[PDB]
Amino acid sequence: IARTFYDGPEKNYEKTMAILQIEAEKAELRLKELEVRRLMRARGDGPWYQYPTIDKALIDHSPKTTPDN
Amino acid sequence: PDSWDKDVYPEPPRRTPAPAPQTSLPNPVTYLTKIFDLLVDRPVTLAREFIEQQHAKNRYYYYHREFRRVPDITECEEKDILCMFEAEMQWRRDYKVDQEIVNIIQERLKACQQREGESYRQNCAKELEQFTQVSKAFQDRYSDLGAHYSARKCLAKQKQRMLAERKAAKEAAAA
Ligand SMILES: CCCCCCCCCCCCCCCCC[C@@H](O)O[C@H](CO[C@H](O)CCCCCCCCCCCCCCC)COP(=O)(O)OCC[N+](C)(C)C
Repeated sequence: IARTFYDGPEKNYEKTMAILQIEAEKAELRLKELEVRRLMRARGDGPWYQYPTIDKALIDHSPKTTPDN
Repeated sequence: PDSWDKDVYPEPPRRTPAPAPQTSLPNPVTYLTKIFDLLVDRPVTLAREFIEQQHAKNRYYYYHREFRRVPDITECEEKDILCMFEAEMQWRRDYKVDQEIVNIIQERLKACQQREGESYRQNCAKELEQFTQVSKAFQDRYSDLGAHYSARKCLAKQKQRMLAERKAAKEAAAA
């Protein structure tokens, strides 16, 4: 029965090791992403949560019929 | 027989007295046991001899599996999942082996109680003492961990006991 239907314990052991490594890395990445989201939304100094401002290319830099703009 | 180790499961030298007939009457037990021998023990012996002859023509082996020692839970970092996994498996194997040790000791105790008959209260003192020691050690190691036990909870229990013992020793030193 063992020879026909089942493998040795090492296969399940090392597959468990691989699964545990993947899951632990995913958990750490989730916590890191939450912290990064919090910091980026608080400071606004990252790529995320960038809200539009007025384009400076819309300004007319011409004499304006009055010396003081 | 040679199937089991006689030091792990010891027995006394088995002193039995010789028959001392005091009556001219015959012994029905001896006559009945001769009949039982000739009528039961011989055909069974022949069947076993045939079966063993068949077995000897096909001799193959199986082996006891060997496990090396991996680092314990004490040498594992807090979130290192792989080392914790290996240590937890080793701890569970050790727990099973300890249970079997207790089982062996209990078997010795029960066998001695049956063997000694009316003198068991005095003649089983050593087995009772061995069981007391093993039971105390096992209870210290594993009791009250509850369901969902692990190596970490066992380590926490041992640390708590060590702290209590160190405090008691230092307080007795100040006496
Ligand atoms: C001989 C008498 C004394 C001993 C009797 C023992 C009784 C055993 C027979 C009963 C069957 C046991 C249940 C089957 C469960 C096994 C399913 C699965 O786990 O096994 C697969 C194996 O597949 C097998 O083909 C299972 C087939 C069993 C299906 C049962 C069908 C019976 C139906 C009855 C039909 C009879 C006639 C019908 C007339 C209409 C594994 O696939 P694999 O990926 O390789 O695994 C790798 C492991 N290796 C490396 C060891 C190979």
